[PDB]
Amino acid sequence: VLTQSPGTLSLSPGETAIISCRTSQYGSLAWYQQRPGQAPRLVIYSGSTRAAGIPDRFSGSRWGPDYNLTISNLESGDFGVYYCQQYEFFGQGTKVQVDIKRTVAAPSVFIFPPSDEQLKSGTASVVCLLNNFYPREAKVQWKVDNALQSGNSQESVTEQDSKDSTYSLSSTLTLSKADYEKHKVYACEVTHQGLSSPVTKSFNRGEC
Amino acid sequence: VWKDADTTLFCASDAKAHETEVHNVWATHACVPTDPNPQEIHLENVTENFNMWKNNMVEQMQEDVISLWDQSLQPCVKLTGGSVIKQACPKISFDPIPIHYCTPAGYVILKCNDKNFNGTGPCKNVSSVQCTHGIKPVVSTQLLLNGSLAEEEIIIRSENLTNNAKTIIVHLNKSVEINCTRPSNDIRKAYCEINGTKWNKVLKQVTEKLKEHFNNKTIIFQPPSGGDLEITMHHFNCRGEFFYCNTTQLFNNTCIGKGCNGTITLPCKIKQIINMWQGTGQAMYAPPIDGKINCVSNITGILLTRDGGANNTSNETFRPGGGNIKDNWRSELYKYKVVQIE
Amino acid sequence: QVRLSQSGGQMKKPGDSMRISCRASGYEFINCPINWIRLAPGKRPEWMGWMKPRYGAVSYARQLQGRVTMTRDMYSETAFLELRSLTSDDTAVYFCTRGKYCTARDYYNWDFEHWGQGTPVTVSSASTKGPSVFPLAPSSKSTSGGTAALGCLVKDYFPEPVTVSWNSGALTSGVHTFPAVLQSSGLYSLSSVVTVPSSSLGTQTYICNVNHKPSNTKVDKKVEPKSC
Ligand SMILES: *[C@@H]1O[C@H](CO)[C@@H](O)[C@H](O)[C@H]1NC(C)=O
Ligand SMILES: *[C@@H]1O[C@H](CO)[C@@H](O)[C@H](O)[C@H]1NC(C)=O
Ligand SMILES: *[C@@H]1O[C@H](CO)[C@@H](O)[C@H](O)[C@H]1NC(C)=O
Ligand SMILES: *[C@@H]1O[C@H](CO)[C@@H](O)[C@H](O)[C@H]1NC(C)=O
Ligand SMILES: *[C@@H]1O[C@H](CO)[C@@H](O)[C@H](O)[C@H]1NC(C)=O
Ligand SMILES: *[C@@H]1O[C@H](CO)[C@@H](O)[C@H](O)[C@H]1NC(C)=O
Ligand SMILES: *[C@@H]1O[C@H](CO)[C@@H](O)[C@H](O)[C@H]1NC(C)=O
Ligand SMILES: *[C@@H]1O[C@H](CO)[C@@H](O)[C@H](O)[C@H]1NC(C)=O
Ligand SMILES: *[C@@H]1O[C@H](CO)[C@@H](O)[C@H](O)[C@H]1NC(C)=O
Ligand SMILES: *[C@@H]1O[C@H](CO)[C@@H](O)[C@H](O)[C@H]1NC(C)=O
Repeated sequence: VLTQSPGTLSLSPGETAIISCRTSQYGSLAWYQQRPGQAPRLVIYSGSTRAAGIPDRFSGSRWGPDYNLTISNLESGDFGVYYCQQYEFFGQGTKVQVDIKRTVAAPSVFIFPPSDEQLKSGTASVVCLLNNFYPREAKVQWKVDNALQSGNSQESVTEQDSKDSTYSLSSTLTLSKADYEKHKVYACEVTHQGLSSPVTKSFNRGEC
Repeated sequence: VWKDADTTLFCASDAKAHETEVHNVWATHACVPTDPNPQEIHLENVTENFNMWKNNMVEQMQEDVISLWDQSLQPCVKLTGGSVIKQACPKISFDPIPIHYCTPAGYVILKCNDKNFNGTGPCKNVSSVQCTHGIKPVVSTQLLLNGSLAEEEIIIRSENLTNNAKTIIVHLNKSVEINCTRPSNDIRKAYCEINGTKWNKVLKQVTEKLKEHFNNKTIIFQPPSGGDLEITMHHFNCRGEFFYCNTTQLFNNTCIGKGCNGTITLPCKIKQIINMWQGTGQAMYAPPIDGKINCVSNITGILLTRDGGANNTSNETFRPGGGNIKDNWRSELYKYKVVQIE
Repeated sequence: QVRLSQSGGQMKKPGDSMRISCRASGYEFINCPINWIRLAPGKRPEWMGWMKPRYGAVSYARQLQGRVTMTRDMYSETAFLELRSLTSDDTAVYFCTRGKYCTARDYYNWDFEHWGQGTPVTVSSASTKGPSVFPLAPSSKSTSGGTAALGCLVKDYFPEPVTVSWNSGALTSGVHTFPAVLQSSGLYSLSSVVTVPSSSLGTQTYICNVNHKPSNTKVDKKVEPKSC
């Protein structure tokens, strides 16, 4: 009933965070801020009323069912997770994390078939590596015999590298041994600002 | 020309000087005699907004009933604030009488006359009066007793149905008697009788009204989730004795879906250690009087709470509520508001 | 000044019950409800229920009906929470809250200005399970002027954490060890990778060292190109 977006914002100090919440029901909407290792704090209530202690850099707006929290001139204390709320309902949350600017860098893409050692176990894991890219935003889609896959992959992302300011991501596709041997072509498709078109790395099961 | 304002109301009643009954004695010193010829002026082409949940008449009635109980139903022991107060607690004559609330000079009461008025919003037929109708200060939980009935259909009342923290008042258009009794010769054991045929039909109508407010979802009743006995059970005072009646049978979802027809008998018990609704603490009273203790009341309303939570089910669950006695006064004062003439 | 102080964190096993308290001060305790909200990293904050001190009236979230009990002590102005039949899904930080607007005559429950400092509760089995370590092999043809990726997949261990080094810590450049993920099975897995010159694949040996202290497991795995 409360749809908060986006999931993650990667921003530099001085920039502005724009966080939106779609509702479908009737009631006053609130926004909370949770700093790392701290209790959540009331930022906004009743759509746009700033709580006590909240600077005017925070502002709430509403267009139809869409509520927006905008945080201008980001400071250190502003980073953390934000939640919208209506009665007992809360949004999924938006993580606003510190990003250090650098030039755009395309990811190097690598795909890994399941090990023979693992295929003895009865399960198969296919790994896709997105190495050293910027900015953080990247889409990974799995295809098996050119069919879009959903619900059988998990991703993990590294913290921004302290030296070259890049990110890395790994996506793991997990299938049963039986379901794996049913198909031939395994592919991960990567879209990123640093690529003029989406890049696909793939292998044909069996052949080396 | 007038505006919404608040003031110090005075009270009127038909209390008798020869009565030793508690409410009568209080009203004798606190109220004036009623007007034999009350005046009501029907206002034409006048639409006014009302809000029963923000009516300060309610706050003054609350002060009066507290003062009445404090000056009368004195406990043998008053356990509050860590300290212990021991007073004299003689048996009394207890029977609530109707009480009228009226405005002083410069102020007038506006009365909503829309038959389907739900408590908030605009009202088409508005009249002008100096006093309210006679309201009995009946203190109870879960069930509203001896009150006024809704004119046309059953009316659902809430400050905001979408808010599970807000109490729901169900206003009945047909009263259903409840007959509670403590027979002579365990002296603290009692019971209430209810005609299961009338109740289950009324209850069925309540669920159909609730369907209208909740998108035709399945309406389910459940016993309270927890709390003190005063609210997990039907709590009320009869003849000076505090009754605690179990209402699990009054909310039988099976009987509103055969065999349920007949007479419902609720298990009751008269307690001596009670939690005071004045928000004070615990009070200890004397053992119940001998003889047949009995009082017959009209169930005219129901206090409900609605279940919440991050769910997606197609049923709404309601449970008998109460505990905030100010809500009892809201259920009768809902159609009145005080305005000031210039 | 309104304050809410909660009891200390605790560790539980599946099946257990947990009990936490929240002591309130700085206002008239009976005037407004107390709520319980639990935050779990990655999940939406969840409202568990409210409790009105007056008569101890309660309202529990539907999905927690039967497992949860909220009570209060009037004298010490303390609210209590009990949650039974704990499972992994109950691992969270638990907060008590109270609305911003609260007078003797009226309140609005939901604008949570006041939060307790939070009570972390972890619910996990005492059992442990060591990782399965599978190689992530480079490629087939060695390009003499390019870089190759390799690593090892560290799968199905419990509980956290595992650590990975390469060649006993001699190899650090270009190493990425990813944050673990929690699989449907209730078990964790992660990957550790490293990019290396493709010309070293026939010369240099690459071993990933996996450490998992809870199961007392240390495993070394040699990652080499598949022969064909
Ligand atoms: C119902 O609640 C909303 C906010 O939740 C409030 O704006 C509105 O005025 C309320 N309605 C009434 C009739 O009080
Ligand atoms: C409201 O108006 C109608 C039409 O004049 C009248 O008959 C009715 O009695 C009024 N309601 C009350 C409660 O007096
Ligand atoms: C009462 O009527 C008003 C005015 O139409 C409406 O806004 C409100 O939702 C109604 N309340 C209930 C409980 O039906
Ligand atoms: C109880 O209800 C009957 C009608 O059902 C009514 O005549 C009687 O006056 C009511 N008793 C009260 C209000 O005390
Ligand atoms: C009471 O209202 C219900 C609708 O909720 C209606 O079906 C019933 O006929 C009414 N009772 C009367 C008019 O006596
Ligand atoms: C109430 O019940 C008692 C027995 O439980 C009975 O003697 C009495 O007549 C009843 N009163 C009425 C008015 O039905
Ligand atoms: C219950 O009330 C109905 C009328 O609604 C009446 O006909 C019936 O006799 C009553 N039942 C008993 C057991 O007295
Ligand atoms: C009410 O009575 C029912 C009858 O079975 C019982 O199960 C329930 O525990 C009682 N409720 C309370 C609060 O005692
Ligand atoms: C509802 O009625 C049925 C049939 O008379 C009965 O068996 C059941 O115990 C009742 N439910 C209650 C009393 O909650
Ligand atoms: C309701 O009124 C009747 C008489 O009208 C009285 O006998 C009964 O005790 C009253 N009920 C309560 C709970 O005060």
